[PDB]
Amino acid sequence: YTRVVWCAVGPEEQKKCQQWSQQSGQNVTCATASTTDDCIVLVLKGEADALNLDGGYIYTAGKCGLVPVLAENRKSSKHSSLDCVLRPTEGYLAVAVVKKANEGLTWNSLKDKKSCHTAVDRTAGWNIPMGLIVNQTGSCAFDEFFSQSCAPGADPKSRLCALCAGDDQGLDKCVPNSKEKYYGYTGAFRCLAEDVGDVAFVKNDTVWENTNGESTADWAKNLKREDFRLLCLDGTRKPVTEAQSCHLAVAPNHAVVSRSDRAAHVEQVLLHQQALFGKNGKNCPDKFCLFKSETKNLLFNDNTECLAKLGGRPTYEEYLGTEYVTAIANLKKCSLEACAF
Ligand SMILES: *[C@@H]1O[C@H](CO)[C@@H](O[C@@H]2O[C@H](CO)[C@@H](O[C@@H]3O[C@H](CO)[C@@H](O[C@H]4O[C@H](CO)[C@@H](O[C@H]5O[C@H](CO)[C@@H](O[C@H]6O[C@H](CO)[C@@H](O)[C@H](O)[C@@H]6O)[C@H](O)[C@@H]5O)[C@H](O)[C@@H]4O)[C@H](O)[C@@H]3O)[C@H](O)[C@H]2NC(C)=O)[C@H](O)[C@H]1NC(C)=O
Ligand SMILES: *[C@@H]1O[C@H](CO)[C@@H](O[C@@H]2O[C@H](CO)[C@@H](O[C@@H]3O[C@H](CO)[C@@H](O)[C@H](O)[C@@H]3O)[C@H](O)[C@H]2NC(C)=O)[C@H](O)[C@H]1NC(C)=O
Ligand SMILES: *[C@@H]1O[C@H](CO)[C@@H](O)[C@H](O)[C@H]1NC(C)=O
Ligand SMILES: OC[C@H]1O[C@@H](O)[C@@H](O)[C@@H](O)[C@@H]1O
Ligand SMILES: [Fe+3]
Ligand SMILES: [Zn+2]
Ligand SMILES: [Zn+2]
Repeated sequence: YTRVVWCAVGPEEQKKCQQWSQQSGQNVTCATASTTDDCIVLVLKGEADALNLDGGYIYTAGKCGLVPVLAENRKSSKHSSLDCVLRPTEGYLAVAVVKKANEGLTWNSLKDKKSCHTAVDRTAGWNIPMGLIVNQTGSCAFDEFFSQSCAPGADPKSRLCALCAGDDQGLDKCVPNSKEKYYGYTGAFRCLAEDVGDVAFVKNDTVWENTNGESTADWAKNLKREDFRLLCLDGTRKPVTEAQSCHLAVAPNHAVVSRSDRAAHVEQVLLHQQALFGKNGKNCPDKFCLFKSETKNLLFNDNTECLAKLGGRPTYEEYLGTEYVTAIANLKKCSLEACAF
């Protein structure tokens, strides 16, 4: 009864959740799903209590009645005096990244190039870029803009999946979990880094966390920030240090969602779990760090300082903000009220 059930997406997050469970003395327990969507369903059904979601997915969840509870918060210079849990959430930047070596490639020369997406329905990896591409294009046939792509979640036999690779064996191609080589913020960036795609739609933080020896993963080891560039909307290319004047949009933080009739009990049990396994907990270094998964963003983004109270009891539209909610609406008519389930 004072026990939360977490939904994990893919085998790798189940292994992280079970590990969390053991350390929690069953205060927390796990359910597994092959995708975020089924995870949401499990939550509607009541078979699981919560998960942490990217904005794009929250939108979905919110039509189905789920509610944002706590948000991911990361480090900052502004607001310093404030404790992380109470500090407001700053947001994150969706940027388009390309190889410097790849000269002359601008936002305007994107037609027919190869693209790398975090996964379909996500904010930075999908909703923003295609939103804009649709708008500028007048067409809804965004499935034809890029000659080939890796957009996890799309029809595997489509070209949107042409660039995805599956796991060790090439099984599970294009599934939207971390089983797919190019899935998620990291996969997407790995996709470009290895020159599979010409372009990767990921957040700003991702370029910085995988270059200049920040990641140590064999494909990330030798990567150098200066070999990358950002695509601006004025069709101009800037270094990755100019994110603030060359981004596609600022996204709302990933956050934990739950059923409204459970939000209270999830919030409660969670803040206490963060006291223990969070950035500065009784047991982080030593036994288990909720926000570490080694460059993999499992359960939570790896750069999370803490999970923050929301303050102002946000309904999801409010949490996502009117700007973003519209950009999502206009995109969805291509392919306005429901529970997609
Ligand atoms: C775009 O997104 C990026 C990514 O989030 C933002 O860059 C981060 O922004 C914050 C605040 O602006 C930076 O501020 C610092 O926060 C640091 C903690 O991350 C603190 O810095 C200490 O520790 C850092 C690493 O954790 C490290 O940062 C830098 O320095 C070295 C080399 O210069 C590198 O990291 C090394 O240290 C770690 C130790 O944990 C080690 O494991 C590694 O092997 C490296 O040897 C790294 O390249 C990085 O450049 C410093 O060593 C420092 O001692 C500090 O408290 C400070 O407040 C933060 O550093 C940025 N993160 C990164 C990866 O650099 C950026 O804000 C965004 N920009 C826009 C426009 O939005
Ligand atoms: C794709 O194209 C659509 C069609 O225009 C874009 O929608 C438009 O976006 C702006 C800002 O989000 C809306 O303006 C707002 O209107 C209210 C009053 O209605 C105003 O008070 C606010 O301050 C704000 O300016 C505009 O109304 C809106 N139109 C529609 C139909 O929603 C959409 O944003 C584009 N998508 C992307 C990804 O850019
Ligand atoms: C299990 O939850 C109860 C309620 O707070 C608490 O006494 C106990 O510390 C929890 N176990 C752990 C290790 O968090
Ligand atoms: O999610 C909190 C906050 O995120 C910002 O980026 C905006 O979208 C706001 O409208 C919203 O309230
Ligand atoms: Fe995201
Ligand atoms: Zn801006
Ligand atoms: Zn309100």
